[PDB]
Amino acid sequence: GQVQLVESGGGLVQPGGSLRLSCTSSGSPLEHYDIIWFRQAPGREREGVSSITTSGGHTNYADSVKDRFTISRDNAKNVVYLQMNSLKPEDTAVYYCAGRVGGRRNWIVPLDGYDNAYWGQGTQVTVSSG
Amino acid sequence: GIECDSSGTCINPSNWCDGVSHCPGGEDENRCVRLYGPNFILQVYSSQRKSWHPVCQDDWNENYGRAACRDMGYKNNFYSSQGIVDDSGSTSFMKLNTSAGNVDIYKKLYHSDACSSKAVVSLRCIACGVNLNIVGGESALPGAWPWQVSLHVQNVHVCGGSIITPEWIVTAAHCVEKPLNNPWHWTAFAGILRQSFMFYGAGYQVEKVISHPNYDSKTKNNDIALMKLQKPLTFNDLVKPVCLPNPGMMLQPEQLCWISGWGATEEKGKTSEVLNAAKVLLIETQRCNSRYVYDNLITPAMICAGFLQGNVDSCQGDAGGPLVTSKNNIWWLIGDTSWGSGCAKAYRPGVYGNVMVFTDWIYRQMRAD
Ligand SMILES: *[C@@H]1O[C@H](CO)[C@@H](O)[C@H](O)[C@H]1NC(C)=O
Ligand SMILES: [Ca+2]
Repeated sequence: GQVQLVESGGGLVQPGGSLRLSCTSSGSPLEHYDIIWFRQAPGREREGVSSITTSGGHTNYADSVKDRFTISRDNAKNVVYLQMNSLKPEDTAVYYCAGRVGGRRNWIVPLDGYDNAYWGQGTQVTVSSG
Repeated sequence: GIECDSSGTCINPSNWCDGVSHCPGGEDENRCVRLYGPNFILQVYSSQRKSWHPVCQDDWNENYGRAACRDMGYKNNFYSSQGIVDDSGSTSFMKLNTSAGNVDIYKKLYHSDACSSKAVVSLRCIACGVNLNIVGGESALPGAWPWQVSLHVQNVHVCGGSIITPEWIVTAAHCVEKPLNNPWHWTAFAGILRQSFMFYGAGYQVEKVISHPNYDSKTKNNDIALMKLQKPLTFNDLVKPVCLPNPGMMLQPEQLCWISGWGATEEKGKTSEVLNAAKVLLIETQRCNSRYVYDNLITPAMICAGFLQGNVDSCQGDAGGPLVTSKNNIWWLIGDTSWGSGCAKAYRPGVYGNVMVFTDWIYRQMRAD
């Protein structure tokens, strides 16, 4: 069946706070897919922020989020995670997962790979005071 | 696209020599040649009869064989041509009309119920498929897999590939996805078993990278690409080509094959220092598409190989490398390593590009160069 991605874990936090996003699938197990987290805020362009191969052996981060964000996955639990620490107002956006059938090459998954991928519905992340 | 006649009708190059007359004058099916089966029977297509027919050995010679090899895209390579007993099953043949002169083969050939020399042309355009006689495998000897290459970017092994001519390498399209579509990023290393001996100056520069035009990175459908080297390789005991598969290989449902590569020897592992190789069996696509295996992700452009129990498999690092089988004492390139969930897990065998369905495209690319 065609994979159906579903993101969760978003919400409202203050500057400095943390969120843990996660993505699961129906239709086809997530273990078959390379995964890119990308984000988009209204008025701005889409931005790939992190990616991971099916095996977890190559991860990749946008300069804007490195050291604050950590991607990981658990294939037995059918889930991919994005730990987001030290959040900033500029991180406000809808966060989406994008998946492709994962290849066996020894290289990172490019952050702009959401342009030809299965996509989830997105989860809103809002970082502001009050 | 390709133009049919003077009226300006264009057709997709994939519609050229595919059995269906997409041109009103039949031009796209009027000049079609192929090598059939494991004994390389030269066959010509008849658009009228809509069928393929072997060429009589009658009055054939080496110049005709070289002409045919060029038309197939092999440029100046030519290995051998001899008459043999037809093992293709055919029942009508193409015979040279000597009384007509200087026309191309297609105008000179005519249908005949028999060959006067009682043999048909067997034609090999390149010496290939000879060698010295990854999870769960063992280290390869020099010359065991002489078509195997290691493809590097930024001083790192990224993919494997298979030599098919002194200039052309088969690999996977997902290896060369942007930003790695630029040929100047790549170095190919041939004839070397150890990654530590693959350093700047030891490999070969790449001139061209061509991905399959119907490659879909989302599904990995049509996961094949060609690399053209800036200089021809010198062949020897350690560096030689694998043969491209012919129509009519008649492989067994679980044909015994081999994979080779520097892929991790364990999921999430690092590139192997040394070349390894292992045996795998083909797995029928209907079984591979089971809800317990890949659940309808295996397309006609893919084949599965390994063991549904796992234990032996390709892995990260092996992408683009060869899946080969021995038949008629020739090694043939049946797949290129493409994708696979985890490494060597039960019910997760390796998936390979199905090279048989790509051979016509490969010929077109070699011929267009
Ligand atoms: C062979 O070619 C000659 C010269 O055109 C022609 O007269 C003859 O009909 C041809 N024979 C066959 C069997 O095609
Ligand atoms: Ca056609």
